[PDB]
Amino acid sequence: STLLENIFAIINLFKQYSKKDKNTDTLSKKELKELLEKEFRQILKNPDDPDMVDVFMDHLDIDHNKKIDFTEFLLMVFKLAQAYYES
Amino acid sequence: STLLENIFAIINLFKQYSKKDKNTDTLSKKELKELLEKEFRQILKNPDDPDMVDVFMDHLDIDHNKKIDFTEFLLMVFKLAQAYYEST
Ligand SMILES: [Ca+2]
Ligand SMILES: [Ca+2]
Ligand SMILES: [Ca+2]
Ligand SMILES: [Ca+2]
Repeated sequence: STLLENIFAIINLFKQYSKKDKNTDTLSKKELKELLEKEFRQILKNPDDPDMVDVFMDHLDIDHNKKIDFTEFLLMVFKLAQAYYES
Repeated sequence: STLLENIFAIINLFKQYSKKDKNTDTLSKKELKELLEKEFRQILKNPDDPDMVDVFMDHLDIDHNKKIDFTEFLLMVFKLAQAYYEST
């Protein structure tokens, strides 16, 4: 409804999957896959979900530490936003 | 709510304010001012002249065309998300 509510929702969404393990401020490969399978599905990755998790991990992981922090997550979120904006 | 609903909410929020004039795809100074007032509410109705729009305009208007496009707007949203991720 409000801009702030949406932002908190994005934050809580990320933490739901990131805090699944020891590394609570980042998404592991499996946690991302979990996220990619629920919150946005055939919408985005067109999931052959057992197959194309790896390519997406490498797209987002721009510092190459095998984990997806919130910033890297956000960059993807706002790319989709920027992309969907087309009417 | 899903992520995709929140993304579209942010998109439609920008649109409802950007289309109040003939420049549908950008936010004017007036349109921007109303967005900031509604979305970021200064409860203390005390104005030592509050220019939230002018200071924001300088920060957000990268190309200096005195309009805020969606990408420029998303920069604001990006910063807020990062900040409140520390608050939680
Ligand atoms: Ca994790
Ligand atoms: Ca990383
Ligand atoms: Ca406009
Ligand atoms: Ca501009």
